[PDB]
Amino acid sequence: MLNTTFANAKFANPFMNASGVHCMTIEDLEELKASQAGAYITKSSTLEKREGNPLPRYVDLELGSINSMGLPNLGFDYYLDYVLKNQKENAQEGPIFFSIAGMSAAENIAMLKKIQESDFSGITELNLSCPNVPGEPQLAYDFEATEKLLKEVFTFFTKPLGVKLPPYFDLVHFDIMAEILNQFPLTYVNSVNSIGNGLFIDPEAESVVIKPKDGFGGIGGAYIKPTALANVRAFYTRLKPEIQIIGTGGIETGQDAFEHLLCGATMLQIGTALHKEGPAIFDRIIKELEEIMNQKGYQSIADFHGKLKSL
Amino acid sequence: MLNTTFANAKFANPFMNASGVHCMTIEDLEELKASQAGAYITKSSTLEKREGNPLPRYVDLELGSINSMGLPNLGFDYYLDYVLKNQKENAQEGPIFFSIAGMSAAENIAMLKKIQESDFSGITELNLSCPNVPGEPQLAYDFEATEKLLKEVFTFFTKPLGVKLPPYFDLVHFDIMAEILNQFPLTYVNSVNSIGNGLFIDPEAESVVIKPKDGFGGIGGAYIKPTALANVRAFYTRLKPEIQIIGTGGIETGQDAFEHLLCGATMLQIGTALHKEGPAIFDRIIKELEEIMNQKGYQSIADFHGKLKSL
Ligand SMILES: Cc1cc2nc3c(=O)[nH]c(=O)nc-3n(C[C@H](O)[C@H](O)[C@H](O)COP(=O)(O)O)c2cc1C
Ligand SMILES: Cc1cc2nc3c(=O)[nH]c(=O)nc-3n(C[C@H](O)[C@H](O)[C@H](O)COP(=O)(O)O)c2cc1C
Ligand SMILES: O=C(O)c1cc(=O)[nH]c(=O)[nH]1
Ligand SMILES: O=C(O)c1cc(=O)[nH]c(=O)[nH]1
Ligand SMILES: [Mg+2]
Ligand SMILES: [Mg+2]
Repeated sequence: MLNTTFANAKFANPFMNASGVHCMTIEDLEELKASQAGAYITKSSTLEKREGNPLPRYVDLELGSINSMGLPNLGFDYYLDYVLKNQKENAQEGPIFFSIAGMSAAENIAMLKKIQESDFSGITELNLSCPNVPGEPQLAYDFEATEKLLKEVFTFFTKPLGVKLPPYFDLVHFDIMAEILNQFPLTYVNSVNSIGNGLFIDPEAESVVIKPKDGFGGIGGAYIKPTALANVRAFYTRLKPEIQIIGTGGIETGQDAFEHLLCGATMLQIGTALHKEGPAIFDRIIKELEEIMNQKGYQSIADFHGKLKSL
Repeated sequence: MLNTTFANAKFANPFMNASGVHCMTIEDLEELKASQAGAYITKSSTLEKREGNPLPRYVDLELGSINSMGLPNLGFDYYLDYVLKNQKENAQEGPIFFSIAGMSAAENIAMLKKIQESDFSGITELNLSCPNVPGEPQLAYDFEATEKLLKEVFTFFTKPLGVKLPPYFDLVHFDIMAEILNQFPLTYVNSVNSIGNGLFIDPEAESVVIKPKDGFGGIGGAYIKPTALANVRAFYTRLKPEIQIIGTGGIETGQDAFEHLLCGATMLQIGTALHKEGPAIFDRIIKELEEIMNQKGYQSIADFHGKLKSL
């Protein structure tokens, strides 16, 4: 029922982990491979290995989560070596996704070239929106810098590429970004990364709950579904059909997944909910979505994909 | 216990309605006056009377609300005539707040001049962030246009003035805006207006819940407290002490109020929660806040105002 075609590849279902969650080590990745997830993506990596920000840096919240991980990762070469060797065993339906989040344009270009030169036949995701690195704003909020980077990227990168975008809240920003993105042979757009620099407070102790950046961190979960759905839908009605979409944000139940698909998303990523529940979430949500489809008499995602009705 | 000094005026408590909620007519305003609210503000007005967007345009949600009112209001002259006549009876402790949201820079300048020329001795709030007007982006997201407007405003407006800002999600944006605002003799900054262009979906009917803008509307309530608290706090540590702050967003309990004050807010505005509960909310939340203060042994807001601790 959930069979999906994305980036010219076949997946058993649209579900994936969101980058940053349950994908730090080879062990995490193999666990995602063994789960019911239709596909998975690696932790955004940087050229060098990173310890990340001081703890506590992640906190579960009643309505979601707040975090300022600081991009902890085992380094580009670690992830590249992994996907390459994995690619050779052909032990899974659908390619693996490789996320990169360079500390600079030079680092991103350098990593993209290594991927281009390697035999990697999977999908690449360029993270233009990490909101938890001190003294480093979000690239995707600088429309000019974003376009400049993408133009250079496409003078050499020919492999499948998607971009992880932060949320937008003004319709003109969607128009500007869509116009920028439509000029490239992009494979997809992933909306959205966590809502940037939010704040949670323990009223009793009268203090923040995470140590870095004075408690400011990216917000995920139920808090952001309205924003995530809007971004997926807004880009769905503005991006040329060649550029598909991955919906990310506030997905916890089959109903949340249904809403994202209804907006126009093809693949779906789970962050906060996966972090709290573990890989078993995929089996649960898959069944929840199929039950919704069965009640409505739908046998394939194409029966409602992108069909959100206006009043 | 909640006595507050703001814009050189005395208020019995920091609570107010948020512009747009329970302040459309003279009758709504008198009801706010009769309530326990420490102060109140009028519905953002335009030079001409406006019917607003087609219904349904506002919907209560489990975690908040979504709306695209379209600035319905009875016109500038209506509100001005009201505050002027009320001013003469001196029937309340603390001045009234007058919100304006011109459809253009010219309309805003025109309204500010009328206020400047009139005998209005109250406080004025310039709304630079209405996210529900079709074909009209948010001014406060255009740093250049915002500064240009404010420079012209201050060549003639000498009365108390505050600005209603949309939420920011990047630390550099806070730096840019603070630098812009600090150059003016601004009375205050009100963070934040609703989270712009979010989307809510009825999964059963497979459609949006509000008619205008294909269902996209401003998000309010619990959904946005993390963002609202961050904006209040971020500006609190960047604005010169002459510019005070009004905290708005996700305030429903005395605890939410406590958090905003802890971040640096002096006055507090309630939107969504007031819309659902009615003016009686003020009596409730006031008692909830005093109970929190009593448990902690605080006798005045100054005992914890702005004292949010970092880890
Ligand atoms: C602990 C944690 C780490 C994350 N790290 C990354 C990351 O490395 N790269 C990335 O693109 N997004 C990262 N994100 C954001 C997610 O990919 C996702 O966009 C966000 O959490 C919104 O989805 P959710 O509502 O399901 O949590 C991270 C989120 C969390 C909670
Ligand atoms: C029905 C409705 C109408 C609103 N109209 C205005 C308005 O005219 N001017 C303004 O500055 N904000 C307006 N807002 C936004 C609020 O003032 C407030 O910033 C927002 O709702 C965030 O607060 P909350 O979480 O308490 O709802 C409106 C909000 C709602 C729900
Ligand atoms: O690793 C992180 O801190 C991080 C990166 C990113 O892109 N998003 C997020 O929420 N956290
Ligand atoms: O009247 C409206 O539509 C409106 C204005 C504004 O500034 N904010 C909001 O949420 N609605
Ligand atoms: Mg598997
Ligand atoms: Mg009263």
